[PDB]
Amino acid sequence: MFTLKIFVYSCVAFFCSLFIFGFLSNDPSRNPNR
Amino acid sequence: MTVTLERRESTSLWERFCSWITSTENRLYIGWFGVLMIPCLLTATTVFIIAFIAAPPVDIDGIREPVSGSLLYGNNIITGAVVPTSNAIGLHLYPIWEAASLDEWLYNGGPYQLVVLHFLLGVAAYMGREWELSYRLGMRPWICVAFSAPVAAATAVFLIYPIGQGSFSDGMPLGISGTFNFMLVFQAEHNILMHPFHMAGVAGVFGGALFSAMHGSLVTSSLIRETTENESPNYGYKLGQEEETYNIVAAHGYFGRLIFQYASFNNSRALHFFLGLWPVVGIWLTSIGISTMAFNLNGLNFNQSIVDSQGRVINTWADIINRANLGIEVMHERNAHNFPLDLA
Amino acid sequence: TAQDVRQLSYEQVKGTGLANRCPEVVSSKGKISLDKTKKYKVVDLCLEPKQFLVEEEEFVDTKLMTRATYTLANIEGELVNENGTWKFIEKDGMDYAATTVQIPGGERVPFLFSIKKLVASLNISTSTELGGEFKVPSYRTGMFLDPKGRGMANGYDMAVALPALEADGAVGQEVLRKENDKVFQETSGRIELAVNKVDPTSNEIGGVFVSEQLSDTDMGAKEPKKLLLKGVFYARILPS
Amino acid sequence: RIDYEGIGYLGGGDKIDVNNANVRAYRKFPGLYPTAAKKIVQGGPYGTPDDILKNPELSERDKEVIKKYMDRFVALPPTPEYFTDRVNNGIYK
Amino acid sequence: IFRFLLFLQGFHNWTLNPFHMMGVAGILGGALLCAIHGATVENTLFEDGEASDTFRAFQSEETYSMVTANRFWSQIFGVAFANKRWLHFFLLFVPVTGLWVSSIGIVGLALNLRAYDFVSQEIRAAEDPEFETFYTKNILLNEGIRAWMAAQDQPHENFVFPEEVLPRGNAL
Amino acid sequence: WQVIVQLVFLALIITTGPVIIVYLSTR
Amino acid sequence: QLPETYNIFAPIIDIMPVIPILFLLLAFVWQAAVGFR
Amino acid sequence: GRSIESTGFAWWSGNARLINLSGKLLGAHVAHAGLIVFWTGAMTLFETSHFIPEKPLYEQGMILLPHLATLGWGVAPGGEIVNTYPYFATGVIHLVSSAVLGFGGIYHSIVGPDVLEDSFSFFGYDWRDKNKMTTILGIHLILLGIGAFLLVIKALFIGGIYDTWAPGGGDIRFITNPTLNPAIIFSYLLKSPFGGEGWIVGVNNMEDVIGGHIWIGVTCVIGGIWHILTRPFSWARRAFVWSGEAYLSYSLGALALMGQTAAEYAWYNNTVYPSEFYGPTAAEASQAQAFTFLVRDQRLGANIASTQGPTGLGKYLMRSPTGEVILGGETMRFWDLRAPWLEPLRSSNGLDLNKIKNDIQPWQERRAAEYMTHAPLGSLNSVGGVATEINSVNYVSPRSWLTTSHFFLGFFIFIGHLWHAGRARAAAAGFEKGINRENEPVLSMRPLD
Ligand code: CLA
Ligand code: CLA
Ligand code: CLA
Ligand code: CLA
Ligand SMILES: CCCCCCCCCCCCCCCC(=O)OC[C@H](COP(=O)(O)OC[C@@H](O)CO)OC(=O)CCCCCCCCCCCCCCC
Ligand SMILES: CC1=C(/C=C/C(C)=C/C=C/C(C)=C/C=C/C=C(C)/C=C/C=C(C)/C=C/C2=C(C)CCCC2(C)C)C(C)(C)CCC1
Ligand SMILES: CC1=C(/C=C/C(C)=C/C=C/C(C)=C/C=C/C=C(C)/C=C/C=C(C)/C=C/C2=C(C)CCCC2(C)C)C(C)(C)CCC1
Ligand SMILES: CC1=C(/C=C/C(C)=C\C=C/C(C)=C/C=C/C=C(C)/C=C/C=C(C)/C=C/C2=C(C)CCCC2(C)C)C(C)(C)CCC1
Ligand code: OEX
Ligand SMILES: [Ca+2]
Ligand SMILES: [Cl-]
Ligand SMILES: [Fe+3]
Repeated sequence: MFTLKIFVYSCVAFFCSLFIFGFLSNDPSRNPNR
Repeated sequence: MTVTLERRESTSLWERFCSWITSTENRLYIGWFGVLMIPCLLTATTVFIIAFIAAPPVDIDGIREPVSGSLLYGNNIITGAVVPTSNAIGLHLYPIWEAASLDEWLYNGGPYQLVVLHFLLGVAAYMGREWELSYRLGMRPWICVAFSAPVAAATAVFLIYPIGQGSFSDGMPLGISGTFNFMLVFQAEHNILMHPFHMAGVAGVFGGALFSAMHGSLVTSSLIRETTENESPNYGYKLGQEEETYNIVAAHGYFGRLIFQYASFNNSRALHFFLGLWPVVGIWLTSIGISTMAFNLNGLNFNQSIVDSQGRVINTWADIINRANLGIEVMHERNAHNFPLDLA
Repeated sequence: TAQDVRQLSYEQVKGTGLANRCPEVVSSKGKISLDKTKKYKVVDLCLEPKQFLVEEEEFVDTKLMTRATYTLANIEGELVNENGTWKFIEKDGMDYAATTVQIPGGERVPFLFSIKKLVASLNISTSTELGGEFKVPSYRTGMFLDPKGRGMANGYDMAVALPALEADGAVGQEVLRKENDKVFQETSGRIELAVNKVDPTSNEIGGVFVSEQLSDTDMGAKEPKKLLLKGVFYARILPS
Repeated sequence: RIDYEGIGYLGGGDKIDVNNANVRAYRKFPGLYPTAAKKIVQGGPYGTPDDILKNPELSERDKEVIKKYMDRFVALPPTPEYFTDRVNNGIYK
Repeated sequence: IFRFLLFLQGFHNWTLNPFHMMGVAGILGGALLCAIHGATVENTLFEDGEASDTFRAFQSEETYSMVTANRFWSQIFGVAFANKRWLHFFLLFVPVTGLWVSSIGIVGLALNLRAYDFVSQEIRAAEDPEFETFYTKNILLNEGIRAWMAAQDQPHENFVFPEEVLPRGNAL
Repeated sequence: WQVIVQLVFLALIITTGPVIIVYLSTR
Repeated sequence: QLPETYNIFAPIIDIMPVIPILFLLLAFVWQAAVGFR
Repeated sequence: GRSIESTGFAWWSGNARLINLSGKLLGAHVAHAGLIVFWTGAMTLFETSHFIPEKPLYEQGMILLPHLATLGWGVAPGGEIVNTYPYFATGVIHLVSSAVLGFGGIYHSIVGPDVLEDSFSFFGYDWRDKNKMTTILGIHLILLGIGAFLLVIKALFIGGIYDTWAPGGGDIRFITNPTLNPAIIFSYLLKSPFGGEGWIVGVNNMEDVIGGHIWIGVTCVIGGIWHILTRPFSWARRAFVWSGEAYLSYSLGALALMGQTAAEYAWYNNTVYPSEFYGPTAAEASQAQAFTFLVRDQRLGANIASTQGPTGLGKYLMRSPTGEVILGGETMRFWDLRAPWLEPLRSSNGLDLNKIKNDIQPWQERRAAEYMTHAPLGSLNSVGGVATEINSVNYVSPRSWLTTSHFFLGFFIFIGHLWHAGRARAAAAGFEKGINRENEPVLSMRPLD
């Protein structure tokens, strides 16, 4: 049960980090008028 | 130096990743909001399917009386559902790793909580995703607002109402019959029919269907002859063409003669704005109604409002609907109540 | 651990799971005096199961479904020496707990862990042992209703969803008689505690308990199963 | 159960089954509720109605009122179905 | 009208009727189509003016980009419209069909030919007092509705239900 | 008699708005 | 209640909180007076 | 410009004409603040005017007076409203100030200059000027910190605040030793929002409240100084949209979140929202019913710790999933409740059965009766009770009004956030007015299949 918690925590932290740092990578520049 | 910082970062690995994520060349767009959406909706979907088919009965009202919701336990499509988590748990977070076993988890209704949370997350991310693709394709960004209405409804019945009532066991069951149950109990305890916001919602959906049928019939009526007899008139339109496929003036004229001249729209942009606006506002209001009734600000109460000179009550239709409400109230969850007032 | 629990606050215990655990006695020496002339009273009786065995056609191990809501506590009784033999007569307290286990195969076995109306003869030192018989009421009571609105003290008296069945003379809904005639079935499991720790200064006893008992019958619709609970107990001796 | 012979002695009749009826029934006879009814239930069951008066912790007021309504009582065999709910039987209004 | 509603629920189990379900599909689907078409057209508009007020900037030329819309919904939802004529017919068809179907249902109820029960679950529940679904729960709800309102809603019948025969749960 | 006072005050405020608008509409 | 002095100012206060709403409405009046709305 | 031709916006979207007009925009903000303070004063005087001495606040439809009473004005031990004059004082002050802010508003809106960048340089700004914006942000942050310290000062030195947990019933108390320990405060911050946890809504003592405001005061002041004397880093400059509408959208999201949080505070918390003034919570009322009938039936001679309900669970007393002794029935969901009238009966393992049998006080029974009979349930037309209840009691709990209204507000404010954020992006990139017929992106893309 603890290992499952570790797994899920790893996944959540992973995708959350990708989300946050992803949207910080100059997202307004990602448009067809650039 | 203005608003947007127009600049790049030179074929880096992380930049390549960001490029692929935000790629508009993918068959299905996978933005950052999709980086949230895809795993959430996948987990939610897997657990939902598996549970809807093979999950053991769930003690929804915490009174040690498990309700059967899966197909392999005597349900059909109409009666099958994912039973809401136990009232003994309330609003406590109940992940699998907080249970002693998967069996316990299944008994207390963990699947429901998991599915609901993941679904709400993934659907919010779906909304954000609609915005995102709109931005990537150089569109106007207000489709996600329109979609914000249904998200609000889902959030109302799966999260806010459990919060106001103090238990996820009051959340809407993931199933047809369960949904009907939710509706009936809700009527008994909030008199939602007599709530003006629900009336607004009914106006939104009835009106939405009305305007859908109306717009559809009007445009279909004024289609320009581009096709042979007995052939599908749809073949008279080609994807990407610039020429309009119907006589807008003829439609406006018809509508103008149907009611009166100034009742009709001339601006198609205005018309479609209205088409988008009416049901979205309706649903917005109904969602708010479900949440605010989630904090027990119930529908209008006209029970015994009319009295005669002597002081005797003269019933109205509100009193009859109150009789039905009473029926549902006294009959629902027969073994759950120990005290005369239902405050939870 | 009783002093430890006394020192702990509610916010320190709430959620930890300690609230369902029985206190321990850190002493295996000394004896509690018992004048066969004066009357006594066992107070703060707390059993805490650990093992739940359900017999199959030998006892097999199960899985707890209802979490930490199974331990009996604050149960109250008279300790009176009758004709020389020592008798404990249970009265008040939290002397029952509805708990559900799961046997292999998936079948849920609900039962009412009861110690009500316990009469237990005593055979107080670390060799003292407590053994005895007890009443287990019906799992549901009179006002309880089945999914079709049938119960003991209230509800429908027939299968109301089948009016065409209840429409002819003789038979009848006589078939469904077994499910239309709700019965309050008092049974008996039978316990057997067994001490092991005695603190003479604080007059506290504790040690092992075994209990046997009988279990849920769905208001007389199904046959009960034998259940087996293996645990620790705690109590205090207080003069009358 | 489907059939119960002593239903009328549960509050809706002229007489009260002391062994099974709820405390509310004793509201039928002035003086009995709540104290006398409480002591009566707490002291049950009884082989005969008169055994009520054999109960210690009964005041003289209690015994007086109880005699009166002694002519009003019956002692049917105690059935746990109703016996368990002698104080709270899930009925309010 | 609210009374008529709760009446048909309590007496006919109208929510359980598949024709009504098709009706609900028709209405909710209609509102969905209205909203999504409106929003899509409004957000795929061509810049035919300089003002932020895009309403004033409106001919045989399409005022919105069908191709862009198609692309958007294809990448979001997996499937998109491509034919304007088929689209407008579709959002004609869905709600109208809804109405017709529900009407079939109502005729059914005119003859009390209801979709009230699932005999399998009623038999199972009759034999097995531990078996419960949301269907049976709603059946109980219907029974409550019917009693209590029966006395007030049909005064000409002179229905007299003593408070001891009225179905209800504990405490309530 | 309090109701009349309330309705008079109400009338004065309510009218206060449009009067300012009309006054400035002349100039 | 209100202090005995300012007692006489009870009805006016009853209308006091309804004033912001009026301001909202006033906007429309203004617009209609101009030529828009 | 005040026309469609001169601005591009119509009379509805009329307010967008003020985006680049610093003067008139400032006028709009000041006038609006004037409206807020106006309502505060007027409504406070209304509540003081309609108040009746010998009735609880929550029976009279008061939402402002409970705040002042919570702060410790005109309150006797127990929550008795004796002096209703300081309320009148605050109302008057706010009203008159509303006259001042109103004058300033009308001035800067109609009379003064449209652009503050010409005649002035300190009060003028370009939306695209990051430094100026962070400066203003810093100033206002420092102001907020000062306000937090105003609450702290009021509670530490000037009379104190009403403490419902006060040893002797609810009474005003000067917080001698506030909580400055980061472990505790930030333990609130990093805690789950779910049952039994409650995040920051689960604060149950004024020490932690006031200490929290000390921390938030220091944080706001230090942050204000930080933003006044620094410029945004590169990553923030790259990540954010720098325009008025964008900032508006940010503040909108923030205020939506705050709206939801406030609704939850009003609904569950009874420390910052004393039940003596705001009324009981749903949880508190349900628990109050269970308590009430536990007492009634125990007085009728029932051993409640042994009383078996229809289900097999305790009729009056059972266990929580983690072992604690709790009240039975549906209110099993509300076992996380903490109320000053119940905690006397609380032990280490939950409710103390001995204290339940012996030490239940009359005032506790009165509390339970009052609260279960004033549960936050009622209709839109203020008919008290459940939906099936008849017309007799005119009552809707202040908690319901506050929570529902602020959910409404928070919700629509979130909608506004989506709207303005989207339009901010579209306007920044340059396609908020439609798709370029000569530069349609899709036409420059490879087809999907
Ligand atoms: C911090 C608050 C805030 C601020 C400063 C703004 C500011 C602005 N908004 Mg905005 N907005 C907000 C919150 C806010 N919004 C919220 C919460 C929503 C979601 C509902 C929106 C949705 C929104 C839309 C959809 C649009 C704007 C637009 C605009 C711009 C022009 C607004 C205008 O002329 O109003 C004009 C005011 C009116 C026409 C009055 C309408 C009154 C509403 C419909 C009724 C509200 C009911 C009310 C509570 C009481 C009922 C009355 C009853 C008593 C009789 C301006 C920059 C426009 C824009 O993008 O231009 C750039 C635009 O199209 N807003
Ligand atoms: C935070 C806001 C808030 C809250 C929680 C309350 C709460 C309360 N007020 Mg109060 N009030 C407020 C703001 C608020 N008020 C404002 C702004 C004013 C100035 C007009 C007043 C003036 C006022 C008076 C004069 C009185 C109260 C009274 C009351 C009490 C009874 C309320 C009642 O019957 O409501 C009635 C509720 C409604 C009519 C519902 C309103 C409908 C909403 C706005 C939706 C409609 C908008 C629409 C859907 C928007 C379209 C969406 C679009 C964007 C698409 C209650 C404690 C009464 C009392 O007992 O006090 C002692 C009383 O006499 N209030
Ligand atoms: C150092 C410069 C400075 C200072 C001191 C202020 C101060 C203020 N501005 Mg402001 N502003 C500035 C620069 C500054 N601004 C600039 C450069 C701009 C861009 C043009 C603006 C634009 C602006 C707008 C658009 C608005 C303000 C508002 C406000 C007020 C906030 C009231 C409130 O509720 O806060 C929170 C209040 C508290 C936490 C209570 C305590 C606050 C302090 C301790 C005292 C407050 C007393 C009183 C309100 C005024 C005295 C303040 C002064 C002595 C410092 C406050 C008076 C708002 C307002 O309503 O103005 C009246 C508003 O709408 N400002
Ligand atoms: C008044 C509010 C306010 C506002 C609007 C800003 C605005 C800003 N700050 Mg700032 N700041 C403030 C207060 C504020 N600050 C305070 C009070 C402090 C500390 C005293 C700071 C310290 C600070 C530093 C040190 C820096 C900024 C920076 C910035 C800029 C970048 C913002 C950013 O990327 O955020 C995004 C922020 C995050 C992703 C952080 C995540 C927050 C963590 C995870 C804690 C939250 C968890 C919490 C328990 C759960 C919240 C619940 C919620 C999620 C629902 C921006 C202009 C940066 C900048 O550009 O330099 C000037 C920078 O380096 N700020
Ligand atoms: C990560 C992203 C996840 C996205 C979510 C998944 C979306 C899945 C959508 C599937 C659409 C299937 C369309 C088939 C039919 C099909 O292929 O049509 C294709 C059709 C294309 O139309 P054209 O304009 O090309 O037609 C021109 C001529 O052929 C007309 O005759 O699309 C539409 O008509 C629009 C309506 C689709 C909307 C249909 C919604 C139905 C929802 C599903 C209902 C049942 C669910 C049961 C679940 C148990
Ligand atoms: C911009 C604009 C606008 C708006 C405006 C506004 C919003 C304004 C406001 C204003 C204001 C916000 C004002 C205020 C005022 C206030 C006042 C004027 C006050 C007074 C007070 C008094 C008078 C008091 C008295 C008393 C006392 C002293 C105490 C006792 C009682 C009594 C009552 C006696 C509009 C949209 C319309 C349009 C046009 C432009
Ligand atoms: C007073 C008080 C207290 C305290 C409090 C405090 C101390 C608080 C703090 C708080 C805090 C400290 C908060 C914070 C928050 C944060 C947030 C809320 C964040 C947000 C973020 C964002 C919004 C971002 C976004 C983004 C992304 C994610 C992507 C990229 C881009 C961007 C950047 C946009 C206590 C409890 C003791 C008690 C009660 C009272
Ligand atoms: C503080 C105070 C005061 C002041 C007051 C005030 C400030 C007032 C204001 C008032 C106002 C501020 C008013 C306003 C009003 C407004 C109005 C009255 C408007 C409108 C109405 C209507 C009815 C409209 C309608 C319409 C139009 C025309 C357009 C759209 C459509 C419709 C049809 C909706 C005095 C001196 C008494 C002294 C004592 C205290
Ligand atoms: O859980 Mn589902 O439904 Ca809301 O109310 Mn109380 O809890 Mn139960 O009764 Mn009625
Ligand atoms: Ca031994
Ligand atoms: Cl209950
Ligand atoms: Fe169209």
